[PDB]
Amino acid sequence: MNPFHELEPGPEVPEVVYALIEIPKGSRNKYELDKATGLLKLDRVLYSPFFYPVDYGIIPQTWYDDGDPFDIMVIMREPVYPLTIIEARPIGIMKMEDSGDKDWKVLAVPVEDPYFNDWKDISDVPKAFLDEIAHFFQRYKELQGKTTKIEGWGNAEEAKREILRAIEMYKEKFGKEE
Amino acid sequence: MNPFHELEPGPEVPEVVYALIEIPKGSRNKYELDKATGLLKLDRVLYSPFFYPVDYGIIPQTWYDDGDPFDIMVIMREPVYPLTIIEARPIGIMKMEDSGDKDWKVLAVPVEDPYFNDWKDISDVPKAFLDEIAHFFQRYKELQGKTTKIEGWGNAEEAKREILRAIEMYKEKFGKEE
Amino acid sequence: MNPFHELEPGPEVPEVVYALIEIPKGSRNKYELDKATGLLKLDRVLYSPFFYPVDYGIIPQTWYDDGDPFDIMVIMREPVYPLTIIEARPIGIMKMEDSGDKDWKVLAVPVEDPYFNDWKDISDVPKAFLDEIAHFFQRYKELQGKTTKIEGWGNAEEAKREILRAIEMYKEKFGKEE
Amino acid sequence: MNPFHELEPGPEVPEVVYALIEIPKGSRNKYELDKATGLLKLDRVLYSPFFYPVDYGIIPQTWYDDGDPFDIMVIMREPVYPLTIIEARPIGIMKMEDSGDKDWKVLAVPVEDPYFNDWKDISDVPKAFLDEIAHFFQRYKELQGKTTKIEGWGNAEEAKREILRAIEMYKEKFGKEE
Amino acid sequence: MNPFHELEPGPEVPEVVYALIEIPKGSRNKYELDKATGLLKLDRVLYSPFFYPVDYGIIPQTWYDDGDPFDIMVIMREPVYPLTIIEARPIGIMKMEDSGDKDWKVLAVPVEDPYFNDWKDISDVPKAFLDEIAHFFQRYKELQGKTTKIEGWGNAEEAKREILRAIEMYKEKFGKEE
Amino acid sequence: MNPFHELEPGPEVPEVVYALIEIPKGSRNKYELDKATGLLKLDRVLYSPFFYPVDYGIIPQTWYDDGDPFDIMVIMREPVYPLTIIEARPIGIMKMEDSGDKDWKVLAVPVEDPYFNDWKDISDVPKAFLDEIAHFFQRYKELQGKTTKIEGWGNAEEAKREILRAIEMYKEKFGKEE
Ligand SMILES: [Cl-]
Ligand SMILES: [Cl-]
Ligand SMILES: [Cl-]
Ligand SMILES: [Cl-]
Ligand SMILES: [Cl-]
Ligand SMILES: [Cl-]
Ligand SMILES: [Mg+2]
Ligand SMILES: [Mg+2]
Ligand SMILES: [Mg+2]
Ligand SMILES: [Mg+2]
Ligand SMILES: [Mg+2]
Ligand SMILES: [Mg+2]
Ligand SMILES: [Mg+2]
Ligand SMILES: [Mg+2]
Ligand SMILES: [Mg+2]
Ligand SMILES: [Mg+2]
Ligand SMILES: [Mg+2]
Ligand SMILES: [Mg+2]
Ligand SMILES: [Mg+2]
Ligand SMILES: [Mg+2]
Ligand SMILES: [Mg+2]
Ligand SMILES: [Mg+2]
Ligand SMILES: [Mg+2]
Ligand SMILES: [Mg+2]
Ligand SMILES: [Mg+2]
Ligand SMILES: [Mg+2]
Ligand SMILES: [Mg+2]
Ligand SMILES: [Mg+2]
Ligand SMILES: [Mg+2]
Ligand SMILES: [Mg+2]
Repeated sequence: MNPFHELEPGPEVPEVVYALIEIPKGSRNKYELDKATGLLKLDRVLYSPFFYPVDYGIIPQTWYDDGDPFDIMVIMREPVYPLTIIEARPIGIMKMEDSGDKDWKVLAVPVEDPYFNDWKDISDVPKAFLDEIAHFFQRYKELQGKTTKIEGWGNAEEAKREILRAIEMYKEKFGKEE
Repeated sequence: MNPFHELEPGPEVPEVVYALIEIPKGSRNKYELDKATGLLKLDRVLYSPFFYPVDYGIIPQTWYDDGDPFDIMVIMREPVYPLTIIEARPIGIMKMEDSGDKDWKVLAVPVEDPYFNDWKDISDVPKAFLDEIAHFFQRYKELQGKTTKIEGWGNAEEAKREILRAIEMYKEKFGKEE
Repeated sequence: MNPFHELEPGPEVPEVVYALIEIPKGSRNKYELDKATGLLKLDRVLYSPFFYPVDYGIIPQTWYDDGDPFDIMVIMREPVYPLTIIEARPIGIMKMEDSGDKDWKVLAVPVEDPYFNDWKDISDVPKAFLDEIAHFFQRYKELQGKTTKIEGWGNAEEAKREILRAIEMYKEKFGKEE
Repeated sequence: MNPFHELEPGPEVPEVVYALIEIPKGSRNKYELDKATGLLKLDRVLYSPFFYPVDYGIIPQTWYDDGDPFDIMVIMREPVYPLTIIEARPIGIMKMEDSGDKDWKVLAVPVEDPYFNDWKDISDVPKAFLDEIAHFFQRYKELQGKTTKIEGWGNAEEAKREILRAIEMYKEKFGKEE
Repeated sequence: MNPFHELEPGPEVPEVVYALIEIPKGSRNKYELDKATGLLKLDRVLYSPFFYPVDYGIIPQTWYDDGDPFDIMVIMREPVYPLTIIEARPIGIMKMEDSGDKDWKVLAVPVEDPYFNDWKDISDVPKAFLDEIAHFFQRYKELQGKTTKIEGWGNAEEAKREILRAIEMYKEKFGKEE
Repeated sequence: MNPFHELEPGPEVPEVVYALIEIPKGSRNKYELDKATGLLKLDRVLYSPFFYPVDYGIIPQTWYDDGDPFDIMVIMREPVYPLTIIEARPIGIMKMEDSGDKDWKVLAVPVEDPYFNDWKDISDVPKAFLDEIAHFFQRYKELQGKTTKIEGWGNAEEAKREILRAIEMYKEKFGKEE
């Protein structure tokens, strides 16, 4: 079953969502789910020797301003394999514009890693880690000649509100589309 | 096609079965196949810095007392990726109770690694390796507060008999269920 | 969707094809797509301590003389995961006979790694790298007692012509078959 | 120069010490510095499929009740190679008895990873992480038949006091010894 | 023996030098040789999720404007371990200022990897690879608040001339110093 | 201290020797100890996509017909780092001629991995594993144009006798040499 159309957004939306991981932490290959088929696809190789600082993917049954599912970043100690489902607790949101599109990204922790039990909001994350994530998104497209802008971070409530918006964007798109 | 409902238990049951691997040797992440969809899911992160000592997964079209497919452990030199099918020869069985449920696990070797050609029964395995596997299952849930009990090991015949039982448990469950 | 029947051979055949990777560079496990189901399967473990020198897989909706999809070798800096789709530019072809069957293999580079932007034909590849690939295929089955013969390399035009042949072999097989 | 006799305990003892790492996080091999020569030696392979949860090593020019240098555990995101020096800030201490010997171990963070800038005492560490470390030391020798006892954790002051003791134990031993 | 004072700069200076690697390609940890002792030391963890794109280290018995040995970058397919000696052929030089100091870095290939046999000058390197290296050095200190400037690349002759300068800087420093 | 001149051949020669590992299992880089300095050096990159099937190194204070220390192969489950000392039990010997020189290699197991407790002679090793090792040494230099010949395997007694010969070759060489 298609993990973008056929998985729900989460088991307890918006406090607990499913993250479908595309890119394990540590990868330079920018994988994306193929919308037509369900398979993992190489979108491109990053043009700089940078690596994704988080397990990176989508919330199923969401849509967003960049014409793709809403993006989620899960902090995993051991990275997962692509196309793994993680039950994830949103704790904040990175406010990014990407090539002119709103392209904000939920920051979340795995519900079922007790290391993160006390991580509940954006203030629980080491400041240098938030900075490292923002800096990656600030610079990783510089050699492609594409502009990104990072505004800062929102808290868990702002993240949850954005998840609800993205869920409605999917309904609107694929009530008529798929 | 669903690798739990749509793969057969094996090509020459019970002497050769299919193992659908969920967890590569060396992982601390406890992946499981999602029964509803077919996708890999993070069930939890082990609560201790322990790693699966075997490639760990299921026999398709089986069921078992813990309310999930029957568990199989494949000794792979190079671990496989999750959701890989391995043709596996049962050589023994670990007798485990897990949280009060019978939860025995086949020990098997890959048919198509010649390293293991002479591994045919539980006496062919290094004793310290059997001990390491049992000890993992004895201790890996201690910080979750869940009880496990390891009784010892059975031989290849006992493993094969248990495979036949698990195959019938699936028929009984999913002749009415799925 | 089945990535062998349900993916097209490519977006701009034969100059740009899809490669569906089975084996990441660096693996000793010989994975293959299961034709019946779509899942990754362990075909065998190489009998020697050799590793695939390329990301290795198939072109979807192709067939070939060895009774399987046409083989493609993609030069990836960071290997991909099995069952990843790569948009690939053919640059040459390895002329191999395998156990008596024609079993030539496209050599390609990822379109979306700028490292390879100037790799367009077989003369762009380091000679020692072509030699390493040929030598692997020359020797990797010696302990299985199976014969392989490597004739040399063809250029990108010869590769493209062979892709068109393999695409027609699939139509012929699965217009009546699947 | 010998990194046990010829490195000082630290640049600002006891608030900043040198950790000479023997074992990278994730290893099952229990490496130790060879006291006679300075080289890394395999002391043993852990008897269970457990891995060191921390970068593990010694403080130079220390001695301790188990007849070896005082042990230190450094929390590194990317593990270091054996025999690497890390400038480390003690934040707490694990109170362990090992085979009847006092064998407490400093817990420290790297001074020069900004991720850890706000980690200054034992209360800054996720509780589940302290539990995972203690559990490892509680169980990792069970198959060797050797007893360990973990009493709990002390704070950074208690750790610093123990570092000063271990430094004096070295002076006493190797004022007459080496 | 100290691999900075006791190794020569090379076997056929300046056409073939020794590179003493500190940092394997793919590392985020910035290791440096400890000048006082000879041991590997963690200088810092990069503040961004970037990795060294090359095997990175020093030419022995050199000195440079940043108060440390002259830097060399070796293109290794399989990264080496820290403190490994590589016989390296200079092919070009990255013109970098680092925090106000001249801090140029030789780009070299291993003499004894035949993959690189035809890499002899800066024009032999893929343009995107030179860009990736420069971009790393342009951005990797942005979160430390330290300025770097990359001027571009020089050819193999310019690299060789700079090696000869750095060799004389060591003689001048350590004819009086060490 | 130099781990070739300053380590003894073993603690209980010839039944237990020291192996000083140069090459971890899985490496394509052929590292060797530098005789002049003690440091690890890249001797060459293998010309084929083959990997060392064993942890590979030397017995200290030995010499041999190829003008270097006597070679030893240690079967490690988790490979060690270069320049690690392993206490090793010889179980057999590979009879190799390399470029015209006798170049036999001890096969050994780690004393302190209980997995190998019952491995005491060449008959204890899986036949396919001996074949894989021999095949590697048969083929790995084919692209260098250098001849190797593998005669077969000797048992543990023959290995032990060869260790005693190699120890005397060192005395003869470095009673006058070093
Ligand atoms: Cl992205
Ligand atoms: Cl389990
Ligand atoms: Cl193949
Ligand atoms: Cl320990
Ligand atoms: Cl640098
Ligand atoms: Cl060799
Ligand atoms: Mg995108
Ligand atoms: Mg996205
Ligand atoms: Mg975007
Ligand atoms: Mg997006
Ligand atoms: Mg379960
Ligand atoms: Mg299970
Ligand atoms: Mg269970
Ligand atoms: Mg179970
Ligand atoms: Mg095949
Ligand atoms: Mg094929
Ligand atoms: Mg073939
Ligand atoms: Mg084929
Ligand atoms: Mg000890
Ligand atoms: Mg210790
Ligand atoms: Mg101890
Ligand atoms: Mg101790
Ligand atoms: Mg520096
Ligand atoms: Mg430097
Ligand atoms: Mg600098
Ligand atoms: Mg510098
Ligand atoms: Mg040699
Ligand atoms: Mg040797
Ligand atoms: Mg040799
Ligand atoms: Mg030799």
